Amino acid sequence: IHVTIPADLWDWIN
Amino acid sequence: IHVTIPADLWDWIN
Amino acid sequence: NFMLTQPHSVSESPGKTVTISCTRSSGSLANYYVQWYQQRPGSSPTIVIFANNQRPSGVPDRFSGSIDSSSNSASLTISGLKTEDEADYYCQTYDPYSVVFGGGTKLTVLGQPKAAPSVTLFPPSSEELQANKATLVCLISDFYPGAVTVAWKADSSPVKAGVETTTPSKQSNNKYAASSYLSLTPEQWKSHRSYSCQVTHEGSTVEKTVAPT
Amino acid sequence: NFMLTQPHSVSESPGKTVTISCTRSSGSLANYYVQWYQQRPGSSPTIVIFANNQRPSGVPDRFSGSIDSSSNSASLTISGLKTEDEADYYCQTYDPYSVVFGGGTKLTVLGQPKAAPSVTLFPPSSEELQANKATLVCLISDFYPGAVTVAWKADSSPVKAGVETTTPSKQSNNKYAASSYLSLTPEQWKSHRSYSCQVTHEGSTVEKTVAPT
Amino acid sequence: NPKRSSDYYNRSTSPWNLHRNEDPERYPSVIWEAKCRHLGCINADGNVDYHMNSVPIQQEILVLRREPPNSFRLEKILVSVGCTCVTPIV
Amino acid sequence: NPKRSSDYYNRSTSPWNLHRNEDPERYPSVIWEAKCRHLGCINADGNVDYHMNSVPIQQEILVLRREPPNSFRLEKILVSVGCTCVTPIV
Amino acid sequence: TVMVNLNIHN
Amino acid sequence: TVMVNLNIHN
Amino acid sequence: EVQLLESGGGLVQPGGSLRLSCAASGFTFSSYAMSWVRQAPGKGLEWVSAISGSGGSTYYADSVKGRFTISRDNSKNTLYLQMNSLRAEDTAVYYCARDLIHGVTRNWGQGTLVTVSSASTKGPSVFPLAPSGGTAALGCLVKDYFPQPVTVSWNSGALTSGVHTFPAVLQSSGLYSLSSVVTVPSSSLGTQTYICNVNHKPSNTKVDKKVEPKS
Amino acid sequence: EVQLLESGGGLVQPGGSLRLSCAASGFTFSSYAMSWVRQAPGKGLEWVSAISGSGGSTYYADSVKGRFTISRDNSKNTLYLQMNSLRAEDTAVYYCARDLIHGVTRNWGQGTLVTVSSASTKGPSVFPLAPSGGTAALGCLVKDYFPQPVTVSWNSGALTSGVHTFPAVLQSSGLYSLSSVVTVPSSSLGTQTYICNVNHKPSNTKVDKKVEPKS
Repeated sequence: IHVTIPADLWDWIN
Repeated sequence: IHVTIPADLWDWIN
Repeated sequence: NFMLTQPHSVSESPGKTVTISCTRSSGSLANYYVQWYQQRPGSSPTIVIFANNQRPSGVPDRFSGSIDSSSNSASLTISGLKTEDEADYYCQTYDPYSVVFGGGTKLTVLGQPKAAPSVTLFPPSSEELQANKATLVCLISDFYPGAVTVAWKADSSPVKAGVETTTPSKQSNNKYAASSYLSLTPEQWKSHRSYSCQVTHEGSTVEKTVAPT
Repeated sequence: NFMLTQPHSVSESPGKTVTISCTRSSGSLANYYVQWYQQRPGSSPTIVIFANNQRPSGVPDRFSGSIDSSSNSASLTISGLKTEDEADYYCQTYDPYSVVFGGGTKLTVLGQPKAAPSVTLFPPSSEELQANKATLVCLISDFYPGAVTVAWKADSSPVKAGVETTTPSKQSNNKYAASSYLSLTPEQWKSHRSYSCQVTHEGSTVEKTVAPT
Repeated sequence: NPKRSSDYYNRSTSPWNLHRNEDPERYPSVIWEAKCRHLGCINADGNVDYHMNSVPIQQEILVLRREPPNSFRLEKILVSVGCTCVTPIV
Repeated sequence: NPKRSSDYYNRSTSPWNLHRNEDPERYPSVIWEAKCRHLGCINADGNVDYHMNSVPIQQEILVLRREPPNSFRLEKILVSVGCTCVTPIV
Repeated sequence: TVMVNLNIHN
Repeated sequence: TVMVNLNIHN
Repeated sequence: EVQLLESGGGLVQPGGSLRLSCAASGFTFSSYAMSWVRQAPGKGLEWVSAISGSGGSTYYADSVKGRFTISRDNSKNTLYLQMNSLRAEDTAVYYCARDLIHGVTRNWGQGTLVTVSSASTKGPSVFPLAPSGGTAALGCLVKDYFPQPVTVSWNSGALTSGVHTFPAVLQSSGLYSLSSVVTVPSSSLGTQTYICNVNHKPSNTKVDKKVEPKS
Repeated sequence: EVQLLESGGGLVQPGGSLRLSCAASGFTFSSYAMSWVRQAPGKGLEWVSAISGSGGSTYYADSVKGRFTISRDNSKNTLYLQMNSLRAEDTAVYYCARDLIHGVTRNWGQGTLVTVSSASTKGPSVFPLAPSGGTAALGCLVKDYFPQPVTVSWNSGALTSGVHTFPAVLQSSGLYSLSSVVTVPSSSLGTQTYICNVNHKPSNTKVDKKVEPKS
């Protein structure tokens, strides 16, 4: 499986 | 990691 | 909070035109929507007119709201009266924080004929007596208008102790009904030779008599 | 598409009041917002009035929009005229699918004094001649009003072949300017003893003369 | 479906219609987007008034998408929730 | 931020204010929710008119949440995008 | 990259 | 349960 | 068709607390302003409270401010009213209304009766009122109960022609008494049986009295 | 402060196509109706097209319907106009406007000139106009160019007092000619140098002519 998150959400997850 | 999807989205993924 | 003032009572013969006036004090009547409600005897209120002059489903062209700010008053009108329009009519409006109801107006339709009562009097049951109690039930019905007196008697002697009378109320047939209940001891009942229910209406009296067995 | 009709021209002396009338044909002027624009010589339009009568930033109480549907016409008014209000004024309105502009009205301020021209005439350059060409440039400036004739002469002989004149236009100082260009061959120029620029304004003529070196 | 939940669309001075933006390869698959009924607005008298415009109201929403079943993508989309009536005068 | 993108909030007959619903444990962390300025509406004359009400406009939106960093949850929330003006008469 | 266990909710 | 490879997008 | 069904009504002590509920149907409940209106027995209509469609706007009559609390569950299509510090003046029939905008009330409910008294519930004593030719008349005496209401039905609802349930009298004793009578053909006696079914939900009383001739 | 900057203007053949752009600033562009207005040289203002804030509503003057196409990029704060099948009647200055509602135009642009002609671009011939005591006068002749406009500046913008760039004449030849002159103190000659800087962007011409006395 492959998931594409926006640049925005990456900030949030980290 | 743990992910909680609504009952609704399960229909869609499958 | 401000207030709406509407007349206590309104009368007219049938097929005519009636105006029910609703006069709001502080605040401009032009700025807020006025509504009218009807309340039939025992029934719940019902919308008649809303947004100053709109009629819903089941409201004929006979009923019609209107307004006039140069006196600050909204007026519900009924063209072509029907005896079946007899009810309490309430106006109602608002402001940014409160909702206000009128005091109501009791409509009356003149020309309705006079009706003599339909007086029925039952004596105490066999269960009630076996329970060491006694009540003589006097059900007065179908009279016009709703203004009756009820006078109890033990043979000839009028009795004031025990009597409990209901005040008149309309019916399904616009006529009036009442009921007087006289409470006695089982001995009080069996010691007298008879009892009477004397209802006086429009200047005439009906008598209903009962005797222990 | 419907149309707005406004007068071609409007006049008045200063400090007075002017009304510019805008009359829309089909459609009710009451239903749609009217706007007014000013267009100074060479400049881009500018909002003056909008939503029938609102003035923005930099618009004094002197300018003021108004409307009247019982004739179907919106009117921009200027109380207390200033010479500096001289421009083209356009009204503009709309409908659900189109936007319409007036034909414009050219405002004029009477009482502005007469100005004699400031006629300057240059003879062909050394570069232009080395290029086997010749042009005598006549720049007429600072005149009032904008109605001048330009007459070229070669010693005495009037010349109609070559002359090209610009029609008057306002300035930064409300006065008018023009320019006539006469084209000659290098031989045409050097064969004559002199050339003249004769601008006739309000009944008087100014002459400017040039001779080959 | 607010066509079943909220009836404002029909009682607004800026009423709107609903449009089903259906798509099986994205979650939510079906979306109800609002298209304004008129340019003008419903005044007091109950006529369309061209001294104000009914305008849509956008909102950015997160959505999932899929390839066409081994890949998914979280993306932000702009959807029109309803209409409001704008005025030049304030 | 539409306070930076769309200025309808201020030009609506049903104008509204923005409220920052901030939360670090959910994505989007900050959300701009609309609270109506008045009960009534701005009429033609530019007065608040109580013959109609400014009402909010809800919309269900997907969001991610996290525990407090090993767990996440996709959930639907109801947010108020803006205000419209409702009328009794149609 | 991560090991993802996912559950439903109603 | 699944092996999840995730990427960003801008 | 728009329907508003109140429930919660009852007898409570003063200083008491009670929760009215109004289940709504026939409309998009989430997008409508709701109202609670009361009417004291023998008096007129009196606004009590209002709530916006969202539930973010809350309105209250001076008399109930700080004691009553309006709320809604747009998800369950039900409007609530939480009454605390109930005074005797709060005795009335509370109706539930749907409002187009705030103020413009469009539909009304059936109502629910709330009685605030220091007096306790008392169940009635039902008695047969033996028959009185043309048409004869028989009944049921519904003696000394509190609070109002009693529900006299005849032959479990089957009998409706000729029925006349008289309004209750409020005795000196502070208790109510009411009567129900049927005008039935004289031939019918001996044949068909008459069982009156009184119901005093406030005190859970259900009494089925078979009325028969006193020959 | 609200600013509207058009660009795209040029000389095109009839049947030609061209794209006007208007960069907007000073407002929430996404929430405003935009307009394109034109003005033919020597005529008045004439509405051309309109677009809603969303871009979902599109309006067009009868004359340009089916040929021009309005569009916007709310993301880039720019309004576009795609003109196809350009006729000579489409020669004008196109201005860009911000509208409060549809119709109520609030701000205007600087304008951009579009010339639809079968005639080709010709660059000017700039010549020095030698000085003419009090105040003497010198210039630059800007001969036989097409289309309009030319941009005469003096001493690279530094010189602005006394400058007077006369409006262009449109010759028989269908070409334009204009003049620019400065009223300078007589003492200044020999000392300070005068270089006129003509610019004919339509034909890329940039000419710096040093004007000097013909002693």
